[PDB]
Amino acid sequence: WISPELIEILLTILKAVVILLVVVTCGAFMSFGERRLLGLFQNRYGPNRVGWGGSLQLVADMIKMFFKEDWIPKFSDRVIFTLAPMIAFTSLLLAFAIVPVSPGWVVADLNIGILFFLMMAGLAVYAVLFAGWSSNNKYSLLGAMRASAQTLSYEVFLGLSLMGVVAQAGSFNMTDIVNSQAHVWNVIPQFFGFITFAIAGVAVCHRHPFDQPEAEQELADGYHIEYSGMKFGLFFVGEYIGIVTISALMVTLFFGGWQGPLLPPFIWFALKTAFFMMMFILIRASLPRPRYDQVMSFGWKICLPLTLINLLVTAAVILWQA
Amino acid sequence: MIPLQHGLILAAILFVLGLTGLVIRRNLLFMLIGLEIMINASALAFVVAGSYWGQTDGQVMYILAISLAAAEASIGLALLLQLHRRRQNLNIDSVSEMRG
Amino acid sequence: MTITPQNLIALLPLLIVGLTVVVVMLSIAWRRNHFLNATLSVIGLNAALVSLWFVGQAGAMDVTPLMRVDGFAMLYTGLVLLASLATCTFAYPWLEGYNDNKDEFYLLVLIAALGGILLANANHLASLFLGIELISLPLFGLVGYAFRQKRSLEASIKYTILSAAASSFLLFGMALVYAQSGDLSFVALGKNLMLNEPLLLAGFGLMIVGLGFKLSLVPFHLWTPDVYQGAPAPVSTFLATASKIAIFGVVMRLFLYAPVGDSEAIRVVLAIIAFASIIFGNLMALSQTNIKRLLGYSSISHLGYLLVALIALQTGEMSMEAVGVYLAGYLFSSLGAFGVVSLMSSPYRGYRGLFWHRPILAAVMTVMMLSLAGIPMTLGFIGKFYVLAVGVQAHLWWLVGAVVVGSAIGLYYYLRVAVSLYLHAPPSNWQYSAGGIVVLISALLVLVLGVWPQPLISIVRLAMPLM
Amino acid sequence: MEFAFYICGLIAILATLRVITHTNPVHALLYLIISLLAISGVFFSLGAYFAGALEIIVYAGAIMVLFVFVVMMLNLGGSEIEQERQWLKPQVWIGPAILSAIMLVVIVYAILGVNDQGIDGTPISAKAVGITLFGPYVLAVELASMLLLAGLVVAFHVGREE
Amino acid sequence: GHPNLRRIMMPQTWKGHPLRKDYPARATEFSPFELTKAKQDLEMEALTFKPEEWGMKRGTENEDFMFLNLGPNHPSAHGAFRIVLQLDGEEIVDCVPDIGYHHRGAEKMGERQSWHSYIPYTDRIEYLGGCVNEMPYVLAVEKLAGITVPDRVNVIRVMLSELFRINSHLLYISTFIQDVGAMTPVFFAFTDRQKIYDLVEAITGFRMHPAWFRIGGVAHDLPRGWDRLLREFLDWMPKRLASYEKAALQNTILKGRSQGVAAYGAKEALEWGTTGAGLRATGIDFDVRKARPYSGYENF
Amino acid sequence: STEVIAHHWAFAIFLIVAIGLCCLMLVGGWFLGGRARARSKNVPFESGIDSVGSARLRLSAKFYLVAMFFVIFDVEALYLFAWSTSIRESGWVGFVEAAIFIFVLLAGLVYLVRIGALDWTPARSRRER
Ligand SMILES: CCCCCCCCCCCCCCCCCC(=O)OC[C@H](COP(=O)(O)OCCN)OC(=O)CCCCCCCCCCCCCCCCC
Ligand SMILES: CCCCCCCCCCC1=C(C)C(=O)C(OC)=C(OC)C1=O
Ligand SMILES: CCCCCCCCCCCCCCCCCCCC
Ligand SMILES: CCCCCCCCCCCCCCCCCCCC
Repeated sequence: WISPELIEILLTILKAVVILLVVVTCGAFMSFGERRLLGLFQNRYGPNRVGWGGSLQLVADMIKMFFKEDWIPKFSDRVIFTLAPMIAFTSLLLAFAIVPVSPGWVVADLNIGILFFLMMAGLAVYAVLFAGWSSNNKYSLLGAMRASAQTLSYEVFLGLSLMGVVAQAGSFNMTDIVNSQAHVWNVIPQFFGFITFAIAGVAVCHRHPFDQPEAEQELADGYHIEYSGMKFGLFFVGEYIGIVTISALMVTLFFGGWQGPLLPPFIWFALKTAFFMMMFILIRASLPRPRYDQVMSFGWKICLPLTLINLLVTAAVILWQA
Repeated sequence: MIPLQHGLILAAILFVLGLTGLVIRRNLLFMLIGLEIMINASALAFVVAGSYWGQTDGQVMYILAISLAAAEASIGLALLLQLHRRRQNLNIDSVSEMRG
Repeated sequence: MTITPQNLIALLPLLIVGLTVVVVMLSIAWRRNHFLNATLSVIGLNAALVSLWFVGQAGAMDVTPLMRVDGFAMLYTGLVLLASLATCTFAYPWLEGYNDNKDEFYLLVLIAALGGILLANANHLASLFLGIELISLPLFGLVGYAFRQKRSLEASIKYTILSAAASSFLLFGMALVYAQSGDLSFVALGKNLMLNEPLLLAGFGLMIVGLGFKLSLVPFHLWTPDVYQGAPAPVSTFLATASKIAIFGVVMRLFLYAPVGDSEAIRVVLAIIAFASIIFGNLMALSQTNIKRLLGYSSISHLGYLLVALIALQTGEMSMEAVGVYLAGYLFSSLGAFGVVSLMSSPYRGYRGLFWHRPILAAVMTVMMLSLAGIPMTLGFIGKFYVLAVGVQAHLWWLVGAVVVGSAIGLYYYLRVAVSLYLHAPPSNWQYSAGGIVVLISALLVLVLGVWPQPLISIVRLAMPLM
Repeated sequence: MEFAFYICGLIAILATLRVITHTNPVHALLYLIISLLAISGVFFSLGAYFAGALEIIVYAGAIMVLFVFVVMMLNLGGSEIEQERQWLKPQVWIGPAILSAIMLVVIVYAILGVNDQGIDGTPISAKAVGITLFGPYVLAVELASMLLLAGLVVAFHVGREE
Repeated sequence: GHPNLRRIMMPQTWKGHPLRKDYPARATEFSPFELTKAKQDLEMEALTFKPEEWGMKRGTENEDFMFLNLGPNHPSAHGAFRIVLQLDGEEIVDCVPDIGYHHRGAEKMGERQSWHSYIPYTDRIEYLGGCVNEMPYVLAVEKLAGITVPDRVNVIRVMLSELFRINSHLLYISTFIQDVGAMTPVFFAFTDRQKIYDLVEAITGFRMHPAWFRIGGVAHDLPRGWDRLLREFLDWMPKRLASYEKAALQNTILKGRSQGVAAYGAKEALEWGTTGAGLRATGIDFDVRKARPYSGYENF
Repeated sequence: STEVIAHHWAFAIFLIVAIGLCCLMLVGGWFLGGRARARSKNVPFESGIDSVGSARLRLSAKFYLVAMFFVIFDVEALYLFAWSTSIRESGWVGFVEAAIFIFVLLAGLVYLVRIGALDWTPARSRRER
């Protein structure tokens, strides 16, 4: 196995494995950072006793989750019940598998890109649907119906929000998209696209204020009430990986990704991704949760025509300067 | 390098399986599912045909095929909701009062 | 190749019908007014009908890789526009009794007219498929318009499932044909050929299955009496006239412009389908007590006669004008008969001795029953004479014998209906009067062009496409 | 490239067969999702990346509303599966099975009778499909938009409760 | 002529009427609570909602109604009670609010304690109220005794009841904002509650159930330095309250979740005995502290 | 070349390690930790009281109209996906086609909004007065 091509293949495989382990570890540490950042936002501390600064709280959480019993209810459909946390964990991971974190550091240099992210979101909704239906609980069924209504709300304009970025870059590849922002970042020309993609990406992960399927005040924790042990942890870890994936994708699509004046490119990418992660937590702490019929009306009557007009104006501007 | 005949045979197998699910199944939802299977099989055959000749015409015909598939699925879903609302069952063999 | 302003000049009916679809949409969204949107739909259809004159003044051109416009497309566009106008005129008094919304009917009729125009202008496989689906989907809406009624829902479900299956069959045959040839144009089917190859033959057979469903051809004809009876009477009028006219026009365009029409096997199976269609459609209407199922079997028989006229297209040069004359006469007769049925069914709530309370409608109905039988002094006889001349010229003796036998059976049941109009049985609004005027002009046109058919021959022969 | 195409084709065939012969609607929808994923994999192996992308993008939402309607009416416990089981009998499915088999073998005879040169697997990007879609094929796009509008109008008119 | 005369405080499998004089008041009179499998099954069948008893009509031709227990174990339920919802999809067809799960027998306890020793039980009637719960009982006992308390007693009692009113209103506003969806202001509102609790701990010696009012006065005098903590709270409060307003109460999402939701007029407020903020929100200016002034509220 | 097969192998290893890690933590959660036994352990959670009927009832979603509109709008979205990647080579004429397409899309959307569709909230929940 002594050849430059084979060691290049091994190096690329090792880089992909490093990216995967780093993003999974970042999702778990992002759960811990959500606890700490909610404490910071709410004039408190959060966990700062388990080790120095609470750094071992995530380890104790993992040990407890692994040694909490994992059960499958007798009234549930066992195969779908076990299948749903796997989809919730893996769909947004595969969505992250196309994000370029640095020049020369990417898992898949697909020619579809944002199309693959749309595919993974449309596959990620089925995890919540399967969890809601399979557990055979009334609150879970209500949460699954709310999640389906939410997908009806957001998926109409989820791709049309980024079609302005695709039109400006002239391609579907993320590398071409971050290379098209060499002069100015895409948040300034595509600002309506920016806010519509922010709404749709918060709705993708079912994060607050869009936490309709799992609203504790409304449905008493919602669809995953029968889940426990490492399936419940799979749901939460997949949600946090989704947060990281949506933050990184928004950084690459609207803020240049790794492009920066002085710092190394990975430093800029990590800074902007952590900025949007703490913005996820700030959004959760800040604003209340709207009714899901109001969410559907806002996503259909407002966001979809906004994305259509933004795409038309972007096309006119592009063809004017061509 | 991949034979066109194998792709066309795959599409034909999926088409006849969709027609089998269309005929032998009595619930209207499974007839719509089988119809989706046939329209996807015909679209698949169009993509193999376009990929053999190296043209975008097969992909454009696939786009038209799935536009028709979505529109017919919505129409059939509305008609099935009407049937379930005014009959309270999805038996398609009871739709037989018009004969002779 | 790009789009020139002369191309949009030739694109006038399609653009006008699309514009009035959008205008009717916006007027419905502004306020639910039945009369305003009905008048808008009639105005748009008439605007397309008079823009046909500017299309004729433009000329024949291949406007797209998809479309080709000539006298052929002009004639079939005019036929489907007349059918759509009559459908709206018959539909308004029927819609006066509809308790639910009455505004989507004209939108669906306009969209189906757009599909018929695009079928008339089709010169591509993609255009053919899109036109078939654009005819079928508003027909799914219109057939099940009165979904509270059981039979309309039955016909809607049957038509939707069967037409989706036929569209899947047609699309699979299309994909096999495209895998064989490599071009979807109407002139490049088998240009690389040894004209008989199994993949192209199977693809054309599956398209034949789909189109024979759409043309009520045996053995894809079982939907026709059920869908015709279940649907509302203006919807039955539209499905009998415009859908059949547009789909048979695009069938003739495909079988004329392609080199595959010279193949003997497709001609043989089309002769078998035509024979079976004529005999089965005429025999099935012998003991029919319902007028809608009888007219459905009548449509099957008349499409069989059109098939006989189409089979001899490669040999004789007079088959196309025969199909044009027969389709004009069939359109007028079906418009009159289904208009009498619609005016008797209007307004919507939920024919023995008709002369003693409605004499003019009985006169129109018996004239159209004489016309559908191929009896002289009517246009249907002129069409049957053209079909028989075309069959005799190319020596199709089984087909003309089937035509004679089916004409005798049609004579029996049509004349039974005609005398039942005059036996002894045991409105007041200008829209109903407009429908009565429409069926009266249909009957008068049938009688006048049966006595003196030569102007129709001149108009049809002047509608000459690229040979 | 052959391995991915053949494995996805076999998975699509098996999942379609399990779809058409199943009584559980949610399990049938899951196997339909698997079959369409396999169809998109077949599309991706042939170089039509846009076709597989649209197969997963637009059919994940299509089967989603199918799941919505399945939850809306079909789920009743074991009663719906029991009712669906009575409609399926050995004679009932053995009737059209030979018809589907003879149709499949006729189509296979047709397929094997054509010439072949092999699919080279050269990828076709979405840029070329977009150029052809909004270039030579204008009226297909416009009248397909009108077709989808017509289907939407039909869905509104039929699907109303009152 | 009553429509559905069934037990509302006791379970349906309860023998005897507890507020009668011959019924034993204490749990030690009866056998100690023995939870067996048979008793658990019988009480679970008793607690199961039976829609045929309420005429709920558990079905429609198109679809089936959904019967959901909102409570006892729900985050939205403010205690141990349950609303049984008949639903179609998400819409509520009818509700049966089932109460009696939080019955402590406090009136029978009033027949069981002395006049002085009943004051802590009055404190737990409305556990966010405290001295506000204490005042009507001690005022009624003073009416019975013929006691006219001096001015200082009235001012101290008004102080403690307004402090606990601010405490209860802070909890109510934070709880409402939490159920609308914003989970941040509850922390700060409970910090202000801790400031009030510092003052109340200084005065009464207890946080939440002070039991500090007495017949004819209060338990102790004010300790030296209470005005310092009162000034601290009065300086700390209004900026925090304005922050709560401008952060959550002026939120358009909160307004969308709140405005127009569960609205009734003065007729519904009067026919159902609605008092407090709802009755004044219907426009009827009827407050007890002004209409029938008690404890020297006329001086404020 | 070499970069393409290296990227394909990296993507395949990403998929394999992700699925295997999910399976491994599922197995570790299932195998570690003692089980609990209770009389009412295998009962659906309904706030502590037995259910009325079951959770397998048919539930009338009010947004099914919006769902069958969502499929159509998703197909319009795929058409705009195809257009948006090739805007510069389509020219101004292609911009005219897409403008007509999007104008028909908003015409259908305004039609859906105005006729009472996309509005399934009850009369008591419309926030009037
Ligand atoms: C990396 C990804 C993450 C990035 C993080 C940063 C961005 C996160 C974005 C979060 C977006 C949350 C959007 C929430 C929308 C809720 C809309 C809604 O349902 O509003 C309903 C409410 C009342 O409904 P109404 O229509 O009035 O009543 C009808 C009843 N008869 O109506 C209203 O309240 C009316 C006003 C609606 C306002 C909609 C939201 C505006 C845009 C989002 C907030 C700003 C986000 C940051 C933007 C950049 C700031 C520098
Ligand atoms: C964990 C983050 C802070 C939570 C603070 C909750 C404050 C009280 C919430 C309201 C409430 C009260 C008073 C309450 O009594 C109750 O019933 C037991 C509830 O349901 C669980 C409530 O939600
Ligand atoms: C909070 C930040 C989250 C980042 C998620 C993605 C990280 C993927 C792992 C990247 C590892 C390699 C970093 C770049 C190496 C080459 C440059 C080195 C100098 C900066
Ligand atoms: C209650 C009504 C049920 C109707 C079921 C219809 C099932 C039809 C099955 C047909 C099977 C045909 C098998 C081949 C027959 C020979 C070839 C075709 C005829 C020549």
